[PDB]
Amino acid sequence: VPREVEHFSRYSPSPLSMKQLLDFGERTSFAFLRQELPVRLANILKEIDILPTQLVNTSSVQLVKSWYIQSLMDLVEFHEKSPDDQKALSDFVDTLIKVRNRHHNVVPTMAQGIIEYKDACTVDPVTNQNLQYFLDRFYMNRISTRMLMNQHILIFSNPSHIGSIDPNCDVVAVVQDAFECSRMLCDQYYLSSPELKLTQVNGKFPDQPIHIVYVPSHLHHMLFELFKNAMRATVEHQLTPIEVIVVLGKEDLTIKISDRGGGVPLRIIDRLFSYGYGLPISRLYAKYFQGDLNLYSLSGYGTDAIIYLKALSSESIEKLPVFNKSAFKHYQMDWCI
Amino acid sequence: VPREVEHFSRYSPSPLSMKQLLDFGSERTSFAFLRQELPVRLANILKEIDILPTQLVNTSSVQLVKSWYIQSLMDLVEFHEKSPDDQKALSDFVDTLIKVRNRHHNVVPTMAQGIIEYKVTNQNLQYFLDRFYMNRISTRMLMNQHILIFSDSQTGNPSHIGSIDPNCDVVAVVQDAFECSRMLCDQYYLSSPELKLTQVNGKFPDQPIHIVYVPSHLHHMLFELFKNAMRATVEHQENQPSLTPIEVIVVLGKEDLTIKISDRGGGVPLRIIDRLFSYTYSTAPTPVPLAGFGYGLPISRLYAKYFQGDLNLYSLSGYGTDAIIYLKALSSESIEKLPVFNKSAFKHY
Ligand SMILES: Nc1ncnc2c1ncn2[C@@H]1O[C@H](COP(=O)(O)OP(=O)(O)O)[C@@H](O)[C@H]1O
Ligand SMILES: CNc1cccc2c1NC(=O)C2(C)C
Ligand SMILES: [Mg+2]
Repeated sequence: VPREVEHFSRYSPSPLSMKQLLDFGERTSFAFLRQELPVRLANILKEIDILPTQLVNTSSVQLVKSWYIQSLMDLVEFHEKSPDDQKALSDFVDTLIKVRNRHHNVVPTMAQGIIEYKDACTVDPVTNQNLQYFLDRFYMNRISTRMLMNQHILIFSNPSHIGSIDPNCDVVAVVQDAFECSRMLCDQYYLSSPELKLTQVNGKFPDQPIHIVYVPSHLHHMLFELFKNAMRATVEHQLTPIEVIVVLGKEDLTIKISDRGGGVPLRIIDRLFSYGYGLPISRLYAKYFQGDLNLYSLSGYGTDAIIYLKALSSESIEKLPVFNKSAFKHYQMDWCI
Repeated sequence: VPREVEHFSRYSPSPLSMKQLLDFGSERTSFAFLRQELPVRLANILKEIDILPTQLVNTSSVQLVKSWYIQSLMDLVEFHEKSPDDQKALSDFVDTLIKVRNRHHNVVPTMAQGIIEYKVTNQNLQYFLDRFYMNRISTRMLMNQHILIFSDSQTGNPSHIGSIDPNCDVVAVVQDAFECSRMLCDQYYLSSPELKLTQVNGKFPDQPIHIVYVPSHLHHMLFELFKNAMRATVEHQENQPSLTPIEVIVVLGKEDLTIKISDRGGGVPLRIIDRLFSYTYSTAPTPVPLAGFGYGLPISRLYAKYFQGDLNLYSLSGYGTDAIIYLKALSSESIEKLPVFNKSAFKHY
């Protein structure tokens, strides 16, 4: 329990809007990130310490802790530098690159610790819920720190993008690319893949191209995972084409992916988002900027996946976990069953 | 609270499966159960009625409902002394259930009238109304099962065991509920979307889709969802030369009977999706009725969840909406979802 971790964990993370992140396009981002990134690393670090001791003692969770601590300490060092020190700004970018490289394997490492703990230890129902609660928050936390760091790196280190954000993200283009990416893996494994039947409706601007401010990589990640499952279910169940509809409303950008891969019983639909990490992480990407990712399956026929994204950058605000009394109380935590 | 309410509220409701409710039609056994279970269920909800805000309980409407439930609780407790072999007690018990059923006939509109006086955002009121209406659904279910099996005059549908159709023709109920909504839609708009129905029997390919279910409950759910899909479709396409059909797919899987109702009625923002399932919430004004009362979605979801099913709405704002009903395909897993007044419920308030 280093002192810096305890200190910065007492701060609440500061969520940014997609709009703010566009404003990155160096002195201000530097002062903000040297404060905000330790805060977010410190908050999740403290939350790691309340996990079951046998999980925290796994080499994998110990690695994650050590990486996050080292990265926190690397960033806190810049609190002694001036935002006007142009070399400190340059060094700060190199440090974000180092931190990004150090965190490159966080997701599978953490996943390895969870699987090792679940496979080897008894997990009471409360603890199992807390693990899904923790992993949603841990992976959201990583998504957020990676977002903020890459935004600073990409801007101050694609030219048509502002950092990792596309101010006029061609949603349909991303859908088509993510489908093709999944289609390639599907052919490599199944030697055959369903085709894409894509419909687009722009309710906000009829007959006009659908564009929103969004992170295309995040959108690609969500769709890629949903397409992999739709294609794996379609081929194994059977090829019927995966039907996709992209809709832009006043407040929401909606993408619905539909297959006829036989579906799954409602009893098991929730297990899809238990930690098998692609779907839960995909949903985290959707919820990161106040979106959502829902699955509704028709057992015996097929499955619909619907992505909700905010159509306004001002409302696309980071959904960040905070290690405060409420979170700690959720861990401690009417109808007949 | 009378002593009987305090006493019987200490017991937890005993949920029954639809298979068990069918087995009642395979009399003293149902009498022995109901004379105890119905007071317990009335007593549980009577305790929660007191937790409501003073402005709502004191409404003549809620006080009436409370007075009805109390009297029905007392009517039923009168039978605790009788022997299940007393054939006259069994006959009188049927008469009492019919009296309680008739007394409770106007509970929902009375309770709704009470909410109108008290007046969507009240989380405790949503919590209570879910539990109150689920409680009523369950007590009406149990009483009607006994009445429709053992009464001399109330026989229900000859093909049902009580109110349960062991071979519920799901598609037929869909078509009937769609026509009922179409008739109402035509009255309000002089046009109605057509039905584009698809059925997939993954459990028994190409075979008719039947499950054990309460067709009246299924009809209510579909009727309410069709009323919403038709209204949204007509109004969203009112400047179009035609109406897109409402697409329905009925799927029978190993564990689930799934009904998806898809329209192109413009959808709704994700921001207000949760608000749609709130009582009274309606984009139409409150009537004195196709829409306006704001009970279609929440009550329909109660019916779906009453037997461990569910009802979800997934909307594409600017395009249309998917309403999906999940029902258990096996009667043994179709277990009552019942509220219980305990520390958890009290803490939730
Ligand atoms: N299929 C749908 N398409 C668009 N809006 C819907 C749909 N279903 C429900 N809604 C919205 O949810 C609200 C509540 O509906 P409901 O609970 O059935 O009661 P009511 O129909 O009286 O409003 C409606 O006012 C409507 O705006
Ligand atoms: C868009 N489709 C799907 C998206 C996610 C998960 C699934 C899908 N389809 C399936 O069968 C399973 C694997 C449940
Ligand atoms: Mg309605």
